[PDB]
Amino acid sequence: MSNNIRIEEDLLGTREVPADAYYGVHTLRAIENFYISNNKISDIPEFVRGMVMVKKAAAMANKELQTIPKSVANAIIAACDEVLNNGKCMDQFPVDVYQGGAGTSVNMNTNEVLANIGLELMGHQKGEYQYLNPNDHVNKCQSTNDAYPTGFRIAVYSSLIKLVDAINQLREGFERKAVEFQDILKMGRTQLQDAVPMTLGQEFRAFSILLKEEVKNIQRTAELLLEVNLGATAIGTGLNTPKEYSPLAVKKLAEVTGFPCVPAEDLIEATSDCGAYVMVHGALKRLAVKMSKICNDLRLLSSGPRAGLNEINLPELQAGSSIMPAKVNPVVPEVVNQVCFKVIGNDTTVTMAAEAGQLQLNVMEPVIGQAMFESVHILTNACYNLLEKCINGITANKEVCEGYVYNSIGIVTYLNPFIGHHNGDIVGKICAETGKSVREVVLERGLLTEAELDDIFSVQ
Amino acid sequence: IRIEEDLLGTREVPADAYYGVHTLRAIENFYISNNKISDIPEFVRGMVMVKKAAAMANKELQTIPKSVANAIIAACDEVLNNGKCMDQFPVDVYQGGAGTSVNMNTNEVLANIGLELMGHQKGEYQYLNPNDHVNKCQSTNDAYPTGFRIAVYSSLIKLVDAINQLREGFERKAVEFQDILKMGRTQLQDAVPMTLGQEFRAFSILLKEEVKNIQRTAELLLEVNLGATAIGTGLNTPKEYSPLAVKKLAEVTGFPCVPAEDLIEATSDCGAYVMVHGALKRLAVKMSKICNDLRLLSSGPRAGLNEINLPELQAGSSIMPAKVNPVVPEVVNQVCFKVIGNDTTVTMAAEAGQLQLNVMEPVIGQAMFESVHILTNACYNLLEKCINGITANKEVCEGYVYNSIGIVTYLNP
Amino acid sequence: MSNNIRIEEDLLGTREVPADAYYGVHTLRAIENFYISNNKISDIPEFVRGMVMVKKAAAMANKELQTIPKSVANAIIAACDEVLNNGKCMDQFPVDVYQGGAGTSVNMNTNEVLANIGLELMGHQKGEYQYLNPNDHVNKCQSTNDAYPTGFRIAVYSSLIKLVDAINQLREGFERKAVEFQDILKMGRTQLQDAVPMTLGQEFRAFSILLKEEVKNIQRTAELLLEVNLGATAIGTGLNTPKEYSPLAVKKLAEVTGFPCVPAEDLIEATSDCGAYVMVHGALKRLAVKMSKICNDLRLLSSGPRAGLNEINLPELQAGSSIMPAKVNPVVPEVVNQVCFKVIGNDTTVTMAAEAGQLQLNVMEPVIGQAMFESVHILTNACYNLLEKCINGITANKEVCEGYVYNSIGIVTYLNPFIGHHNGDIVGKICAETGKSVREVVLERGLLTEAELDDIFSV
Amino acid sequence: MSNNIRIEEDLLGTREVPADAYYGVHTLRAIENFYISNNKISDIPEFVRGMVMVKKAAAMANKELQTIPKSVANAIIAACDEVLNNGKCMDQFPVDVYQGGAGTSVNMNTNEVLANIGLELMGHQKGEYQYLNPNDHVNKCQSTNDAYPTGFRIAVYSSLIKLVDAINQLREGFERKAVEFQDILKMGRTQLQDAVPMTLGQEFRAFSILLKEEVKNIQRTAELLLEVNLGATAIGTGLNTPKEYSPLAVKKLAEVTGFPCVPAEDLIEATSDCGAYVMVHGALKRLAVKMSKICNDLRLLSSGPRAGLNEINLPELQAGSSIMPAKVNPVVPEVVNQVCFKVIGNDTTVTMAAEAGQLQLNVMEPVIGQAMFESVHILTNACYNLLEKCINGITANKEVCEGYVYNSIGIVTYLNPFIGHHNGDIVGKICAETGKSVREVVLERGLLTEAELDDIFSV
Ligand SMILES: OC[C@H]1O[C@@H](O)[C@H](O)[C@@H](O)[C@@H]1O
Ligand SMILES: OC[C@H]1O[C@@H](O)[C@H](O)[C@@H](O)[C@@H]1O
Repeated sequence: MSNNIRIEEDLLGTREVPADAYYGVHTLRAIENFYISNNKISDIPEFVRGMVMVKKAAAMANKELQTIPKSVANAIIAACDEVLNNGKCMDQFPVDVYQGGAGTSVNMNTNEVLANIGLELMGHQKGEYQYLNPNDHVNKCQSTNDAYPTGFRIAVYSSLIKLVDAINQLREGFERKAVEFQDILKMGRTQLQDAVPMTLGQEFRAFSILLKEEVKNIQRTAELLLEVNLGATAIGTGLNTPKEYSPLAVKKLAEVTGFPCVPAEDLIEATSDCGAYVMVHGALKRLAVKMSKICNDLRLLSSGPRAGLNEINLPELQAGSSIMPAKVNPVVPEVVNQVCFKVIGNDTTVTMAAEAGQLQLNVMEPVIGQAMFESVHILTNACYNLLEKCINGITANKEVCEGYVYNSIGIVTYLNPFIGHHNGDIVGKICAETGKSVREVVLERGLLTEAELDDIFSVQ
Repeated sequence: IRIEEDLLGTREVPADAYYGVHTLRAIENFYISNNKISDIPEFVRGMVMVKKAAAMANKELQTIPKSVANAIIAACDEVLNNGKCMDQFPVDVYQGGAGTSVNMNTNEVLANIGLELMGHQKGEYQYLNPNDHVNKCQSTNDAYPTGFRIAVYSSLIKLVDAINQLREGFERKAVEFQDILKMGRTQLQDAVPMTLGQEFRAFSILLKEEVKNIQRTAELLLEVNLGATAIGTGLNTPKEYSPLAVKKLAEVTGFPCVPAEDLIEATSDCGAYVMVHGALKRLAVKMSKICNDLRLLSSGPRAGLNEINLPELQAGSSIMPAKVNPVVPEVVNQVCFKVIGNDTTVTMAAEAGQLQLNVMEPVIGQAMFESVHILTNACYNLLEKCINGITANKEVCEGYVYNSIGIVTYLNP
Repeated sequence: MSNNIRIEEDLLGTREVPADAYYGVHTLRAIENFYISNNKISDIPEFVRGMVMVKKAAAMANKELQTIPKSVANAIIAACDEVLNNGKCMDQFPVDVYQGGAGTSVNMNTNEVLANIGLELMGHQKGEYQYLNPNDHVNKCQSTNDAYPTGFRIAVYSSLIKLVDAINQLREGFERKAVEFQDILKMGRTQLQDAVPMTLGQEFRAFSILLKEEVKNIQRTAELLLEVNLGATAIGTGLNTPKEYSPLAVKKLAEVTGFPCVPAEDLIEATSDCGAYVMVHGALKRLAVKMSKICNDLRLLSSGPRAGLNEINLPELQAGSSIMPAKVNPVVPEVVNQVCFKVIGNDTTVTMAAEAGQLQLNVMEPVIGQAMFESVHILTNACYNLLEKCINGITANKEVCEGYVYNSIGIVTYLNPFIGHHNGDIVGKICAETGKSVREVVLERGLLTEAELDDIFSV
Repeated sequence: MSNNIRIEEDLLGTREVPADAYYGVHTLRAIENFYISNNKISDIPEFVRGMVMVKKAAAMANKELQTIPKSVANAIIAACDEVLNNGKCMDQFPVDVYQGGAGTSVNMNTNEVLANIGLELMGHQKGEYQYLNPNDHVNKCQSTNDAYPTGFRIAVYSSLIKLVDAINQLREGFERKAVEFQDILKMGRTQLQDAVPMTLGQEFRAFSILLKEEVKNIQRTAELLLEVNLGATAIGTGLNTPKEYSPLAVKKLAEVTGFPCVPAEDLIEATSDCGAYVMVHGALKRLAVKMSKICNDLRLLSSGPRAGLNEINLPELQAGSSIMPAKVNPVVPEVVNQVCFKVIGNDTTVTMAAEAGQLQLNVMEPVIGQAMFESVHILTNACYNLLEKCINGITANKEVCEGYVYNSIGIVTYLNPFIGHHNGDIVGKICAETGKSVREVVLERGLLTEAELDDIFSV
């Protein structure tokens, strides 16, 4: 600590930033006014890149309009690359995820870290002497209100992409299972009550179809993010950011990201409570209620062994109950229900954040950021988890399943056309009286013959 | 009274009542709220439309006797015509079993209405039987979800309109105050200036994009069903029936009905609902936001950031004028609160799926409609008695941009 | 439509009010001002009897204080005494449950009502000529800033009193069922995976006891409400209500309601709502959270006849298909499931309100109020419907239940001392590879005579 | 790194655990089995230490009754104390915070770590050198059902304590500003309109009146955590841990922790879901609310200079504005709002989980756990954050705050008992007409004297 540093000045005096540290003062200061969590701007989905990309785009746009020097500019776009590549300058954003000011402190860190990389690429000493001053260069023709969210938009939108991959990955794990159990008679349960014969295979594609729609909805609600904002202005009208610049900027932005992003709804209201995040997250919450229930079924479908819907079998990952062999805890789905619940609850946050909008700026965006990011993150692993650890090892107990179908009283329906509806009923009450089955009542009443009898019952 | 037959014995239902035994029994079993299906945002009208659509189908498919099939759609038209024989839906909004009680009720009300329009005595007289004929090739698992999706689709058309009107109020002021300077504020700190007029246009635009979202999502309801599934696949509707029946449901509701993705999960929880309630929540977030500012902008006289004089609706400190309590933008927060809270209810509900069916459709129902109602009303209550009567305060609005501490931003050169 | 009306006037000019109508000027205006939904101040859980009591109480302390005339004080309360009872003259409180103005709307509604009702009894013609001024004589030494929350608190409390009673009738029902089924054996099961043998009498005792701690949690948080504020806040310590009054009023308010009312510790908050609300509604949400569990169980235990768990039979009361008795819907628990999610959903509606605090007053108290009452009310009924239409007549299925234990793979945990743990560890394993019961594998191998086996197992 | 190992065995198989790893196959297994977040059981509020504190009390009772041999018992509790000697052997708990098994994975994690420190001290090798056994000894007359819950509360009871210290360290800064802002007048707003005069001093004290109540609730609410269930049930009563061990070990826990650990007022369903949780996190939800409210007021009462409120001024933290100065962003009050929002969000997560209870056991405790902790952590650091880089050096622009109180026509009120209501009205009218203050109006409109007028306005 204290050892080998660099003294850097600003509006608020001179402080000695940690030498080698690519983050400058503004950042250094953030690292002290914000101490809530241990989670700092460190990514798995994106954001840091989301920022450096928003810069490159802004950079290569500035050089075009010659708003800034081509000498400094190509250093800035290049600088980006030293962070995009293998992020040969990554995790230089030590600011707590929790931070105030709608994210000035984040655009400020991105600027700084990038400012030095360029400078050092230009062979200069970073820090004290900035021949590539971040402000009038790295962040020229922009402001947090526009540069901050567009970074968050690229990010989330790219995080979502990763989420769908995972979702798809988990779907084949449902499909392979369907193709596996395609012909094992299970009887459904509406309101828990039995219903009408079905195959477990059909139970399992239902899941993959269920997530297929989650994907449909996700990638759809995610396009609200594409309408990025770069080159707007704090309040009304616009500073000189507005010009043929703004569009040229994102035109480069889309040239980097590779996302069909376009100039936002327009240049008014914008940042003021923009809840396209209420929607994109609102999507992540849907996956929650869904995946959860998907995990809710498995846990109960694989309920009590030797005493419960013993239809399937989740992989024993924990320790056997040797002397009390009665167990195989539905562990993997449970943890997923947890993430779901968490996911679900993160909604309630972001909403409050959006509701939090006050006048010409809604600062609570960063809370929407880590909240948003959190869900995409956990869901993904919650998906790979169930996938790799759970669904791939489930296997039905054909016997008790098929036997669920042949012991119901609903199967008398399939006899009705042959023994007359009225006997079917008398066959069904008896079955619901003697404790027997439609296969025995029929056989003790002398209604059919086994050959005949056992020439039907196998679904449709 | 008249005495109808039902498996759980013969219950007797008051003769003038067009519903039937199930409906009757379902009024005793479920007794939570005071509110039965008190549909303001269409619902029942949606339910009847579904039966009327199933009838047209059933006929043009030879499922039931042409006369009965016609007796049906006929009864359906007496209900829709001007929302007539309505009232026969006395089931609590809080009920059970896929809202079976709502499907059955509609079946039976249409029965006695279709009956009389044949000279048959009401109720029990079953030449035109409800289940066999009105509910033919239909089940709770499928009719019910659909009347809900369509009902909701229409309340949302009415919603956006209402919203579009509020929009009007803003883009009215927007052009009104337009000529009025004002000092913008980000983080409540003083940013660069803008015209008080521009402030309101953003409110419109906000709502402009709100609409763009509410419809955008509402169209997902169009993926419906009629004659679908209890389990995986689903019983024998899968003939001309369903698509033909949705084709029917289309031309009737006027809405572009479409047969859903595939027969496997639908009534078994629908993310479409969470999503549409979602759409309704975001609108509640921004509308709430818009009103907050409206209260912040019309704060304490002289000593309290005053830029727009909001309407006055109650008392004035006699001894000395000193208030104009933002009573209306306030009530808009209150609603948005009730709407957002419902997004939890719809969440719990739309997550409690039991294997092959969600039994909580009704609660998502009472939550959806309820939230659509107050919101729809909200937009108006703000419109008529609030924004339509908002007057600026120029000298003050401009005053802030003139005594602007950092005026030099442009005065650099 | 406009069939004969009396003329009244507020600071905002004149208006015409239905003569009959006791809800004067303000309220008439108020009715129009907000067109959110039908439900007006139609509080069955007693919001009016609250406001009326707050006024009856406060008035008495103004007579004892001698602020207003005895004769008009006697009428504020003489009138109050009326409105109360089964809930007499109290009908003229007609403003939409969603209403800005922080409750002035309602505070005035009551102010007026009691004046006119009091004037009718004063022989006076009521109306315009107010001999009990809704403000200068009723609304004396007060303000919404304290009257509204007081009534609210005072109201919610009594409403909660009803809730617990209801909840206990449900507790009594689960009880008698714990007494009935007590001798039925069932295999308890953690994480859905089988755990160990217990009586289906105990599971119901878990229910009553759950609720038992749930009621205690309700009436716990409840009494917090009793800490009120009558005539004071609008900024801090309060306006010129001091001396006897404020503490004396809350005191007399205790002589009315029948509640151990205490003035708040300080008096610099409340205006900006109180966490008591989130707290009490917390108990309501918790209650809802627990009732859900019970019903999800109730449903789970009745799950599918002959193809579900099939332990308890929820009494049938709806449908009926003869040919296929492979059914019987858990409809009543389902409904309670539904009243929960809503009450749970109201925890946000209240929350978001409490948070909406601005400077020295939270202007969203009424959306907390209604949400409050909705929760506290629907829940209560949610109890009786379950009790009366479901649990009060559940039957179990012994042979099935008991057959879940007698056949569970690990019941040899008590034969081990007799067959030697080592031997047991292989029986309970020979069972899994066969499906056979413990007895069978035991009996086949012959490690224990049917007698020295049938003469041991229950507990 | 993966540089060395040792092979342990369980019911499933043999997986070689690290030579430095005091955990066994289980933790290693439970490390792989679940992998959702990048937050394993780091544990900054307490958890681990509370967990070792339970395993320790357990032994202090097993030693006694002798369910295990005095020696090993001492090796166990010796293992405990090494962990607790300042929070030494803490890093040995790598399983995630998101985890199924309902705590089987945390339960064993502890069981092993203490098992290893135990025999190791005894002079035995780390690894399956079981002369102490996690299960057979450390977890004697214990199970996930009672160890994980009871412990979890403990680790949270102690944590919330560190919170009341935060919220109090905060209360101190607040009233610090109260005692300072004494003679600082202003206008208390209700519904954002200028209501009545006061001193900004009380304002900050109001904030504290606010926080102190939170603390009280939290003090009350934490109490619930004390009802522990160590050495209890299995399904619907009690396996064989029940005897004297049951309320003895609780006495031992009470001792080894100091907290008045009392046993369940009964014994069942508590493990199947205790509502004390929904009530505690709810108290934290309330805290985040009223606090966040205050934060929001701070951002308001300081708003934009000469174009916003500007009553009090906040500390400059961010490198200011260069070209066009006119800002002092509430960068911190901002963050406090953000955390508050998460707490509130962590409340629905706790509810949903609290709803996810199934029959004889709730398995969503872990998430209620990771949700409880996240909240107690950021709330504590918020109070200190707020208190340290903001509300410790706030200022007041006395003149404008007095500009406001002396501004609004409201002030007429007190000159009213002197000049007469009638004269008090013209004054109110004139100012309304003109745009002058009650001073100049009562001035030119000859009524009072300079002295008289300045002889009263400070309150
Ligand atoms: O990372 C970009 C993409 O690369 C492709 O090769 C993979 O198939 C995708 O899973 C991945 O999302
Ligand atoms: O009188 C018996 C009780 O039965 C319940 O069903 C009613 O709802 C209560 O109001 C009544 O007190």
